[PDB]
Amino acid sequence: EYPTVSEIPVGEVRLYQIADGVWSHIATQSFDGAVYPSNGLIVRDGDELLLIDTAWGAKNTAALLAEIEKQIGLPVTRAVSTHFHDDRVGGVDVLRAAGVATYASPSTRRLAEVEGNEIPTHSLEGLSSSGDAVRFGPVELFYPGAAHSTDNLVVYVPSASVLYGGCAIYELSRTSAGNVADADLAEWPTSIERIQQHYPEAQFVIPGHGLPGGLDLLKHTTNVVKAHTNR
Ligand SMILES: C[C@H](CS)C(=O)Nc1cccc(-c2nn[nH]n2)c1
Ligand SMILES: [Zn+2]
Ligand SMILES: [Zn+2]
Repeated sequence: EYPTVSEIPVGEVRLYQIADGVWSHIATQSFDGAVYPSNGLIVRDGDELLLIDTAWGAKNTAALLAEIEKQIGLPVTRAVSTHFHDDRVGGVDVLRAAGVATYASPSTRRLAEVEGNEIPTHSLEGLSSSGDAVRFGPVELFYPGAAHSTDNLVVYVPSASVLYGGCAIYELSRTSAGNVADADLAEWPTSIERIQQHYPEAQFVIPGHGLPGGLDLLKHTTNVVKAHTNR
């Protein structure tokens, strides 16, 4: 079964096989007095692994690398962070120290700088305007426009029809807004339709926090954002 928050002590990471050569990584971390689960992606890139997002902190991210080595045994050589928050860049310094080349859009890297979070080393060019998409090894990176954050990217794995929505996408059982401190509640439903229009063939949809689902997560997320807009 997909691991839930009460099953993962903070400091431990679980790996979950989604398809051949595609895994999600699941960690847990405290935020303002409660502990939450968090998802990331791992994609086989030939003889190497491409990591999508840290495990939300340095200690969790070290546990992630240890779990990858134990269970998969290929090197993580590249990583992309999908937004500037700590569940996506927190641990980038651990990755860099372990030899991982770290990437994020230029908007993400500057927003990370400002918030005092860790900063990916390399900039992803070609994602500066909503609707833009670029190839990055075995994945496509898509900028859907502002949503959970103004700099949020989603990640598509064509080999497997896996759509990684990151924190722009809510899981089914979440019916209220999470951290919207940095969100653009007006644009958000528009960006979701863009995702829907760019990846209608998506088979698995992974939110930034919680249980994977289908393209139904897109509709559901839009409802939650709008419910919260006239609450
Ligand atoms: C740092 C990380 C960036 S998305 C984060 O805020 N995760 C996160 C995840 C799930 C819920 C909440 C939340 N906030 N208020 N009620 N629930 C926050
Ligand atoms: Zn976030
Ligand atoms: Zn998040």
